[PDB]
Amino acid sequence: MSTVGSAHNVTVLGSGETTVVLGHGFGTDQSVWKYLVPHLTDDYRVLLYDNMGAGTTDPNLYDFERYSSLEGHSQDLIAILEEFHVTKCIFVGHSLSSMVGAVSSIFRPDLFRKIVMISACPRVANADDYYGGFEEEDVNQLYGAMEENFQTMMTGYAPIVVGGDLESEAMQEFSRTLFNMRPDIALSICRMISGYDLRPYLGLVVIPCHIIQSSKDKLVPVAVAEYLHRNFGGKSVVELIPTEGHLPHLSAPDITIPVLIRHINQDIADD
Ligand SMILES: [Cl-]
Ligand SMILES: [Mg+2]
Repeated sequence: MSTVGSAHNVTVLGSGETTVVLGHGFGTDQSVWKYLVPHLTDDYRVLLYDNMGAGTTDPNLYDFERYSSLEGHSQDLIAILEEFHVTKCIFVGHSLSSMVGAVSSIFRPDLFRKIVMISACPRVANADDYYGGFEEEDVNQLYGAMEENFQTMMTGYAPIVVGGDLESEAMQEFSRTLFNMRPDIALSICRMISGYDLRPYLGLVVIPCHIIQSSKDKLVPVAVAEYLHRNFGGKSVVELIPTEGHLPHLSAPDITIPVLIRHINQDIADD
């Protein structure tokens, strides 16, 4: 029945007095969490949702101006949480959604208890005393090339995301979900992503943040995780996954899922 629920393909699993909210990153959808879910449903109510613009969502619902800013997705998340009666959730966000949840937690502290983030990135391009892994003008040229030849850029983007070797599970699956997006919509999201800068707002994120990422993510260098750990306003903790790629929860579940389970269940002590 819910308009908001069907628009983001919301799925509710398990049961419990605490709700775990699962968000996904660019190029994929809530199916990226298939390895984590069966380990949560016994102890938690689990809510999954798709970002607006994902290949699984209605392209007519993608407001290009409203989603030109990160705050537009934040409004969506808050609406989803309200619609399904979610308070003080454990938000587990992958990449983009993690920053969406971070911003949302500032607007609505009541909806969030803490955040577990995977491959989080407050800013893509490098700046002074901030290392994002990419020079700003290089990012701009890569975006421009993505406009001219979308197919070939997206074709090369998939191995970069999945990382390391090789033709694998995550490779074919991420490539599948990546090409289910409408080209102009995917271009819009990348423009927004490469455009935002959460660095001045990091001190305002005051709820506990669990910072998780792979030791070899081409999109997110280790320095980014260490930057978040230092600039977050409240409690924070960092754990690196000894693997390659941007989607460790899909590419290497055997070593990633146990880490996610721990940080979901464990609370950072005071000080
Ligand atoms: Cl992303
Ligand atoms: Mg739907």
